[PDB]
This record gives sequence, structure tokens and C-alpha cells, in this order.
Amino acid sequence: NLKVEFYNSNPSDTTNSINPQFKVTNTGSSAIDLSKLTLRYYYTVDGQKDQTFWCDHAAIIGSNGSYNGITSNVKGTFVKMSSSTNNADTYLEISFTGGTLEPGAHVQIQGRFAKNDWSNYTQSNDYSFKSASQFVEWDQVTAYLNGVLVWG
Ligand SMILES: [Ca+2]
Repeated sequence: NLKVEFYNSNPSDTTNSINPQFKVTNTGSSAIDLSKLTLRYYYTVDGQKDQTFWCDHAAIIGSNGSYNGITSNVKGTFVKMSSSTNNADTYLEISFTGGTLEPGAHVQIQGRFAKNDWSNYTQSNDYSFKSASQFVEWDQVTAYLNGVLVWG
């Protein structure tokens, strides 16, 4: 049982970097193994090029407010959709090398990706894009636990 909130920190239509911000909260009664959790951000690549993901900042915040920095545990991979839609031909898949999300805890992920030649994207044709001043509940990003959908 989890809740996913999301926004894009940089809303410019034309940009050389995309910055998905995720916050995932365990609203259930038992711990979740983060090594089994994946998150998807769907978009159109606007000219296929090699891409790279980095996490700017990620942390697991306990129910009491404890802080555990996990930035270097956050991995990103790019997956092509073999049948594209008008607003999705690729997703960034965010995964974790390890960690545990206790009941009432949340993990916040400040993601970033770019083409290796730093060429432009257009965000207006990206399914998952959400301009907001802060995290909002958003059902156009998805989450899977051990490959089983848990948000979306
Ligand atoms: Ca696009």
C-alpha cells in the first residue's frame, strides 16, 4: 500500500533537462523493500539519443522525521515503448539498490536526465509531465513492486 506524489521542477516547454520529482509514502501496515520498487516517468524523447539519469538528492524520511540520505542508491534506466502513443515513446524507470520503506515513512527523489549531447526536449508532448509548485497526487506516473503495479 503506497501513495505517489509527483511534479516536474522545471516547467519550460523547451529544455535540455527533465527533472521528475517523486515522493512515495508507505501508507500500509508493513515495510516495503525498496530494491523491489520501480517508478516510471513517461515521455516522448523528441529525437532518439543516448540519455543519462542522475539523482540530485534522495532521502528516506522516517515516521518520526529521521533522515537517511540515499542519493547514490537511486538508479535510472531508459526503456523504449515498442508501441508508442502521441505522448509516450519512452519511460525513465527509477529503481533502488537497497533500502526499506517502513510504514508511515516516505522516500523523496529529485531526479534529472538529459541527452548525452545536451540537445532539447519538448515537455508539452510528455504523458507524465506535471507542472506544479509542489508534489501533487498524480496518476500519470506509475509504480511497481516486484514488477506488480501498485500505483497507476
Ligand atoms: Ca517530448
